[PDB]
Amino acid sequence: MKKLQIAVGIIRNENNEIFITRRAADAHMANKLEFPGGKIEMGETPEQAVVRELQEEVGITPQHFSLFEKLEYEFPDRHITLWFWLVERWEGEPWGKEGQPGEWMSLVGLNADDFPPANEPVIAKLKRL
Ligand SMILES: Nc1nc2c([nH]c(=O)n2[C@H]2C[C@H](O)[C@@H](COP(=O)(O)O)O2)c(=O)[nH]1
Ligand SMILES: [Mg+2]
Repeated sequence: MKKLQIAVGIIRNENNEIFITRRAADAHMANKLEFPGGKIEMGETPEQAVVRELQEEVGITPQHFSLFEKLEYEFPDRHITLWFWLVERWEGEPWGKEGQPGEWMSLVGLNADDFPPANEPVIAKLKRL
């Protein structure tokens, strides 16, 4: 009964663009362009898990809050929970502790190709805008 939760939040920049983590630099599998919000599982709740890890995945002080969407699926003998949170602003630069340097990119034109294909069902909704 192995289960693991993950909570993410696309940080909204000052130009209707959101900063995401593009596999940091490379480390193989560059098509895993993901966003901050990893490790909320630990022992928190869908509410404090992200809110708490947010500081750890943002570090800065951004007007960030609200959930855009949430995906709950369990792999063949695995339980992976992924919550997509919505962000409206962020002061300075996002650091927290995601571990994958990113840049301010327009979310309105996010690509399911650069990001992980295993998380398309979620993007399939926003991707179509
Ligand atoms: N957004 C997103 N999260 C994912 C994908 N695949 C995947 O294992 N995760 C999550 C679930 C796990 O709890 C966790 C494993 O790596 P971390 O320890 O770096 O968070 O990340 C994915 O394709 N998209
Ligand atoms: Mg974390």
